[PDB]
Amino acid sequence: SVQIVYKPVDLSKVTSKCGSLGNIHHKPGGGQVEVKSEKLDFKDRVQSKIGSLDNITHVPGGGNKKIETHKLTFR
Amino acid sequence: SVQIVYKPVDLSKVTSKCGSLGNIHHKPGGGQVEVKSEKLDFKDRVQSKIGSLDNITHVPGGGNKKIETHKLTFR
Amino acid sequence: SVQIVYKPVDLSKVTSKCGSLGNIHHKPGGGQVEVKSEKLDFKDRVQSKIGSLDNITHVPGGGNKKIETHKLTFR
Amino acid sequence: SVQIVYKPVDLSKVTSKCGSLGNIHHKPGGGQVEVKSEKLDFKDRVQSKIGSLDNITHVPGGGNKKIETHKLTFR
Amino acid sequence: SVQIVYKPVDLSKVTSKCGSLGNIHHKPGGGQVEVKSEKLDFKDRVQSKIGSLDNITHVPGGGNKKIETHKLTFR
Amino acid sequence: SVQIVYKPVDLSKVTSKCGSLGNIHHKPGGGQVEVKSEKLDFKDRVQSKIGSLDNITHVPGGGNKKIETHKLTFR
Repeated sequence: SVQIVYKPVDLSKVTSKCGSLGNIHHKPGGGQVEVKSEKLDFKDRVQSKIGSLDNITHVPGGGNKKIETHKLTFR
Repeated sequence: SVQIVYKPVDLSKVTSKCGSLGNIHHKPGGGQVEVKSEKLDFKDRVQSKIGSLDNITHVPGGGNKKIETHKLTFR
Repeated sequence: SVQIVYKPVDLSKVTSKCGSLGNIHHKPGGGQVEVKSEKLDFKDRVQSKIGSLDNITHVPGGGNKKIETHKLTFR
Repeated sequence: SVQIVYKPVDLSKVTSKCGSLGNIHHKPGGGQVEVKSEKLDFKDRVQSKIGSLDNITHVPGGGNKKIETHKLTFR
Repeated sequence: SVQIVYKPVDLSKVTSKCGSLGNIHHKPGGGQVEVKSEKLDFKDRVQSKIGSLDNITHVPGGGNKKIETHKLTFR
Repeated sequence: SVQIVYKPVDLSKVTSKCGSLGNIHHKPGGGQVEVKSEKLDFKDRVQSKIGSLDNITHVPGGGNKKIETHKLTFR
């Protein structure tokens, strides 16, 4: 009754060729952060961040992604 | 009754060729952040960020994506 | 009645070729963070971060991802 | 009686090849400078400098010198 | 009677090849400078400098010298 | 009677190949400088310097010298 064949071929080349990658300078600190508080009420759960947080300097010499989903579903 | 054949071919080349990538300078700090508060009420859950947060300097020498979804569904 | 064949081929090459990657400088500290508090009430669970947290300098000479999901489902 | 012959040949190649030159920074006399004085006497020539003076940032992308003196003398 | 022959050949190659040159930083006289004075006497020439002076940041991408003196003399 | 022949050959190669040169930092006279004075007498020439002076940051990507003196003399 039925026959299925799933022959995807891939020969893809995601690629880069950088000569020279230099001299980044990220400076997310320095500033002053004053916070005062009086007579607060918190009747449910609370989160605070204060200061320099979660800062990033990401420098992949490469940095190349490739995603490739195959899916095949049958009833 | 039925026959299916799924022969996608791919020979794609996503590509780059940078000579020289330099001299970035990101400076999201420095500023002053004063915050005062009096007589607040919070009857549900609360989040605060204050200061320099979540700042990014991303510098892929490459930085090339390729997505390729195949899907195949049958009843 | 039924026959299935799942012959995905992959010859993909995600790739990079960086010459020289230098001279990053990330500086998320330095700043002053004053915090005062008086007469607070917290009727549920609370989280605080204060200062320099969770800061990152990530420098993969490579930094190349490849994801490849195959799935196959049958009723 | 005489011959003289002066056939210097030169095929020299002074050369450079910088990729990326930057984020240079120079901050002379950030500081505060008081000078106070009472009851001075001067019976001769006076020179004063005060503050930031005569400061230099020189950044030749090249900066390549070649000097080549020829001389030839007879009595 | 005489011959002289002066056939210097030069095929020298002074050379450089820097990838990336940067995040240089120079901060002369960050500090605070008081000078106080009472009841001075000077019977001759006076020179003063005070503060940040004569400071230098030199950054030749090249900076390659070649000197080559030829001389030839006769009596 | 005479011959002289002066056939110096040169094929020298002074050379460099730096990848990445950076995050150099120079902080002369961070400190605080008081000078106080009372009841001085000077019967001759005076020179003073005070503060940050004459400071240098030299960063040649190259910095390659070649000197080559030829001389040839006759009586």
